[PDB]
Amino acid sequence: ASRLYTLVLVLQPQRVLLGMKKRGFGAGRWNGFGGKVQEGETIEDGARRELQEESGLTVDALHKVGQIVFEFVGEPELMDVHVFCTDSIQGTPVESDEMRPCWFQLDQIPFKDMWPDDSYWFPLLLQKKKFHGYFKFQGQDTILDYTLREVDTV
Repeated sequence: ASRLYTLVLVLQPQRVLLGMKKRGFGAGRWNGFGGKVQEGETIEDGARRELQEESGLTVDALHKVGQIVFEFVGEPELMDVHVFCTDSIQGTPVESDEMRPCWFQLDQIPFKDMWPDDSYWFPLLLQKKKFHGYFKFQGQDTILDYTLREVDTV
């Protein structure tokens, strides 16, 4: 029914790292770093791998902060997105043809140029909350319906 994805937010006390994707799913929006989990890889190892592949950063310590299921009406496959945070990174963000990382101060997060669900759950991530979410989209711009709940265990 659902396909596993990861999403990693590099969140420091006064700034967050976002990446502008060049092509494919979500091109032209700022987002965290992530993608599909591979065969024989754990969700957390997938999250670490996608952070390096897309940002050039090395993370050791990840922690789980959320699980969000996305439905696109007319598309059979649900996206089961496992969301992680770190403050604890090595390396310099790498701009590549696929991805342009930038730091944002926490009061200048570019919500109008992000997926619209981020306006709902990012405020929970910034206050160190953990959450379970479901968003039903019509195409890439319109949230038809959603649920979002804070939890003590992701």
